[PDB]
This record gives sequence, C-alpha cells and structure tokens, in this order.
Amino acid sequence: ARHETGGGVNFTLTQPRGNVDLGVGYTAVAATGTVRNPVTDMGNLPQNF
Amino acid sequence: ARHETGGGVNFTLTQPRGNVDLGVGYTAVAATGTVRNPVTDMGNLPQNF
Amino acid sequence: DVEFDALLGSYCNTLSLVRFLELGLSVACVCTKFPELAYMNEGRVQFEVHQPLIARDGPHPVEQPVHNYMTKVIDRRALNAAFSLATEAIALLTGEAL
Amino acid sequence: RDPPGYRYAAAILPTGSILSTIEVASHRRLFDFFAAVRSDENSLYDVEFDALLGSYCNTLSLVRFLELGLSVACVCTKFPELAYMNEGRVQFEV
Amino acid sequence: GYRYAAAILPTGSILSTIEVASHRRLFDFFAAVRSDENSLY
Amino acid sequence: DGTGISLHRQLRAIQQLARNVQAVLGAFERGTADQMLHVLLEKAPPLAL
Amino acid sequence: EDTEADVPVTYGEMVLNGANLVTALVMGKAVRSLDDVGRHLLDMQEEQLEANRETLDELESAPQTTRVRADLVAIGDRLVFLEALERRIYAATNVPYP
Repeated sequence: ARHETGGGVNFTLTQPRGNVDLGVGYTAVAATGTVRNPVTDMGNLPQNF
Repeated sequence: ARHETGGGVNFTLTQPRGNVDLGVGYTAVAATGTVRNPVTDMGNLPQNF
Repeated sequence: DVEFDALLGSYCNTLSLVRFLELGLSVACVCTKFPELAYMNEGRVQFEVHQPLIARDGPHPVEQPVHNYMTKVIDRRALNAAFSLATEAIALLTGEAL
Repeated sequence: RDPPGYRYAAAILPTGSILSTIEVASHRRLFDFFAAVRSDENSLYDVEFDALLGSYCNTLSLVRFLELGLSVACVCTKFPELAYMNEGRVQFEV
Repeated sequence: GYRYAAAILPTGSILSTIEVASHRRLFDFFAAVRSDENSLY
Repeated sequence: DGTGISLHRQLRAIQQLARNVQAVLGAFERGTADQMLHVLLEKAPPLAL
Repeated sequence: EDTEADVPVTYGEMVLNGANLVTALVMGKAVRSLDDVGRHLLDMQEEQLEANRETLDELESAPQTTRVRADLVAIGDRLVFLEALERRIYAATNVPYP
C-alpha cells in the first residue's frame, strides 16, 4: 500500500512461503564443532534467596 | 496353502531348501575385527543364593 | 513510470545482487513458485512406503507384507519485508508534477 | 456443527432459477445453512481450499540374488522335486 | 493415505527405508495396515 | 456395481495383490542371502583360532 | 572440483489451470497436477491388470542449465557441495548468522 502520513509511502511488501520436512529418514544432521566465546563466564555469582 | 483366518484370507508360501558344506576343510573364515558396544554393565552385583 | 522501471529497475544492474539458485544452497531446496499460497487452508503431502520382508525358516513367526500410509501439513510462517520511500521523492519521480 | 457453508462459485452458473419469490424467513425453520446478507458482505469474496501436493510411493529394489556379490560363494542349482527327497548324499572321493 | 484415489497416481517416487520410527512418529494421519484390509475399498 | 466407482475399487484391490505378491516372491530372493550366513556361520571358525 | 552447473529457474510454476481453477474455488480442494492424475486414473480405468511401474507421471524434455561460480569438495564417496554465506547474503545487515 501507500502511507498518507508523511515521510514517504513506506508500506510493506510481504510474501508467504510454505514448506514440508521432506524425507522419512533423518535428512540433514548438523554438527557442532568449535567454541567462539562463552556468553556468560565461569563466574562467582552466589544464589541469593 | 490357503488355510483360513478371521478378518481376511491368509496365503502362506513354503519354499524347501537344501544346502551342503562342499569343500573338504575350512572353506570360509570369520574374524571379529571391532567391538560395537558392551551389552552388560560390568558387574558390581553379587550372587544371591 | 513503470515502463522505465521494467527496463531499468527490473534488471541490468547488480551493485550487490544475489540470485538464490545462483547460490549453491539450492541443491537442498526444491523451489516452486505457487502463487496462490495465501489462499490455502492446509497443504498436504501423502507419503506411502512399502516395507519389504524376508522369509524366515523353522519355528518362527511368519513375515507379513506391511505398508505405511502417512501425511504431513505445510507450515506458513508469513514473511515480511521493510520498505521506505521518502516524501518529495516517489510523487516527484512518478508523475505528480514536472 | 454446520454444513460446509454455501459455495459461491456454484450458482454463478445456476442450474435453475426459482420460479416463485417469497420472504425467505417464512420457511426459516426449514433450511440447514442460511445467511441473510445486507446488500454486500465481506464473506462473499474470500476463497479457501487445501491441496494434496503429490504422493511419494517408493519402489523397493528387486534384488536378484545372482545380481549380488554373495552368489559366487555358493552354487545355486534348482531342483523342483526337493519336497520328495528325504535323504541325499555327495560322495567325495579324495 | 487420507485419500486413496490420489495415490493411484504416484506423483513422484519414495526413496526411503523408514519403518514405524521417526517418519511415523511425525505424521498427522498414519495408518499401518496389514495386507488384508477392508476400509481401503 | 458397474458404476464409475465400483469399477475403480476393483483396481485398488488389484494393485495391492500385485504389490503384495511382488514382495513375497522377492523375499525368497532375500531369504536366499539370509540362508547363506546362518550356515556359513555353522562353519568358518574365527581367524584368531 | 569447482564451478558447478546449476538450474536458474525457480523450478516449476504450479498455477491453477483449467482443472485446478474449477476444482479449487468450487469444490474447495485442489490437487497438484490434476491434469495428469485425472488422466491416469481414467487411462488405467479402461485397461487395467496393474503395471505398476510408474511415478504416475514425469516428462518434459529439459531443465534449463547455467554454469555458475561454486565450490565442490570430494568427501567420501559423495560429491558434496561446500558453502559459507557470511559474505554473500549476510554482510553488513542486521540478521544474526543462523
């Protein structure tokens, strides 16, 4: 569409898209190999009840 | 051999076979070449008489 | 205005452009433009597998031919984008004066 | 609960025009599906469906046992009278 | 599957080997039928 | 019934009988290979011995 | 073993044809390629006794092909592709890398 608000027309083009998990087997295992960085450190934070 | 059943009709099929070890001695050989998994946990359980 | 955009703003420029089937993920991806995908309630695919058997000898249960019939549904996850034309821009360059 | 609606693409080619025109609520307790619009509505326009998008029926690979590696280890000769044997021998002179 | 007369056309081939496992424990409608059946007809 | 469906319900029971009978005749083509190993492991002592 | 040849077209245009138009909006259902399977369930209707021996249809003459820049590596038996898309379709955007 088009905005009659100022700043342009700026409206959203949208596309729908459907998919099915295809294959009775397992089909695309993924493997986890490397460590970039721990998001939390091994820290010293005590539990505070 | 269409004998009968409930909920349908069963045909069974027999195929008689006959095989003979044919060389003189030791015509095939096997070899354990790996170990897949240990089935039993190794013990720590005593015999209760 | 779109008669120029079909000539200029439709092709004949990249400057940073990717085509999907240019890229080599597309061997994972069946891709099929089904344009009426907004109008569907569900989308079904039937699978049928026919499991074979092996004759077994002697005092054993007898192997029966089994078949398996199954269906799935699609998933939508309605995708969006974001666009921003500017005031004194689209009207000026698409026939509002000049 | 309700029958599957009215179908609006049906009776865009009507198979017969009704030969008598009455108020329809005079037999309101007769019908099964009923909708009384006011000169237009929003549900007159929308369409909806669902599709079987193609089956997948695998064919099992019919394995001839000769078309397989293991039938060089074994002789395979047919004998269509094996149900009538009861005893058999190979002599093996060396 | 849920519809039988559409399965008389294969619309592609199936290439897998999966039993009553994962593929069967993922489906909306699965019917594991022995070779004799009545509801097929 | 001779109507348009009862001609068709005949054909669906034909394809099952065809693809039931294609499996079990192929089963002896598979049962032949399974009959190999359970008499070749009657013979064939292990390589270590 | 680089520079593979790929298919450029988004594979297929499942559009509502003369069978899938009249089936969708009237009967509230659709079938992918009812043009095909509407003919195959009637072709084996006159003459039957099975076959089966089919994927119930496939033939049209070609896919279109275009050679493209790519990387193919050889792992095991398979010719497996290899890709990393942080430079192609993820550079300087705000989408996190998946």
